[PDB]
Order: sequence, then C-alpha cells, then structure tokens
Amino acid sequence: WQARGLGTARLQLVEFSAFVEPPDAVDSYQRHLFVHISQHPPLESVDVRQIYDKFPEKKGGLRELYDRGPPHAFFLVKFWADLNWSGGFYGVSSQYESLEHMTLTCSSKVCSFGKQVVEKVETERAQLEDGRFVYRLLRSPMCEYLVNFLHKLRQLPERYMMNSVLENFTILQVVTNRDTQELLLCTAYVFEVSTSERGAQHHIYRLVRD
Ligand SMILES: *CCC(=O)N1C[C@@H]2CCC[C@@H](Nc3ccc(C(F)(F)F)cc3)[C@@H]2C1
Repeated sequence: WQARGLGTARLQLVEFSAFVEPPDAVDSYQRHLFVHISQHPPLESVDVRQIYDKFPEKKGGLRELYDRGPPHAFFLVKFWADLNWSGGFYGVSSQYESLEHMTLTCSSKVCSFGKQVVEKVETERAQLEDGRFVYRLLRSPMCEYLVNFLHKLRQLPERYMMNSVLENFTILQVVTNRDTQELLLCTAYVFEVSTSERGAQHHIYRLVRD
C-alpha cells in the first residue's frame, strides 16, 4: 500500500518544472529546466528525522506537519539542478490531479540553513477534465529571491562550491485542502547541482518514521 510516485490516492503530482525561457525565445522557442518531475515497485524510504535539522521547527515545519499527519503524504525529492544557460522569464509550473473537487492551497517555503526565508502561498480550484479534477498552477513567476540565487549560484568558480551552498538550501512544499485544512501532500526538496553534460534529474523518497 506504499506510494510509488509523488502522490497519495487523494492527490497526485502530474508534472512540476522550474524553467527559464531566454528573451529570444519569442523568435524561436527554447526552455531550460533547472528541475523537472514528470509523471505523465515501491519508492525507497528516508527517515524524516535525518532531515529535521534542515527545516524550520515551530509551526508549519516538518516536526509539526508529520505529527499532524497523514504520514503517507510526506515525500523527499532530491534534485540535481541544471545550471548552465540574463533577462528572460523565470517560471514554475505545477499540475496536480485528484478524484475529488477540492480547493488546493499550495505553500512553498524556502529555507536557508533550515530557517524560513521566503514563502509563497497560492490557491487553485479544481477544473473537471475527463472524470478527474485537474489543478494547474502553470507558468507561475519564480519569486525574485530564487532568480537572484540562481544567477549568483551559477557564478561560483567551483562546482563543488555550489554543492556546499546548496547543502544548506532547502524548499518545503505543503499542499492543503483550503476548506478543511487537511494536509494532502508535503514534499521536502534537497538540492545538488548536476554536471553540465548531464540533464536535470531527481530521486523521490517516501519520508517514514519510527
Ligand atoms: C519564492 C519561490 C516560489 O514561489 N517557489 C515556488 C517553486 C516551488 C518549488 C520549486 C522552486 N523552484 C526552484 C527549483 C530549483 C531551483 C534551483 F536553484 F535550481 F535548485 C530554484 C527554484 C519554487 C519556489
């Protein structure tokens, strides 16, 4: 009964991307993906206690949320970001899918050294498509801390210096039913840089606890 991708039975992540389009994409289109999960054998498990220290610890960080439950909704995603590509569009697209009509509240907490730095909260409503309800947070503008972070991260004269910086940089991402405050999906993101000739890639774990 364990999860096999990023989703419960109540809410599945269809696709998520963070991308940049260069200014000349209006002439011939071109999209560079920093990170990408597409979802059109169990997932491995990571103890949630090992990554507690990387996330905030008062209200709406990991200890309270996991003790809130439900335990099966909690995932860790490890990203190898692609960091080779000035004034283009920096974007996040998310799609979710579900069997209910809900209203989704998506929080994205960005944490540096395990304390929250910026947070964006978005509301999306179900639109019914083909017997299933679809939630489309498409082409959301990436918030300006992270765009500035990416340019300065790219500058770094070593690739292992980027991984040192990204070690203390995490994103926590909580999706709730707006009406009823049920947690549907909590995903913790930890970050490495990819090499240039490799693309972006990801590994998805379930978060489990004793
Ligand atoms: C304030 C930022 C914001 O609104 N969001 C939402 C989106 C949610 C989670 C993914 C994240 N996008 C990024 C992924 C990866 C990188 C990096 F630096 F390449 F590893 C940057 C942004 C944003 C945060």
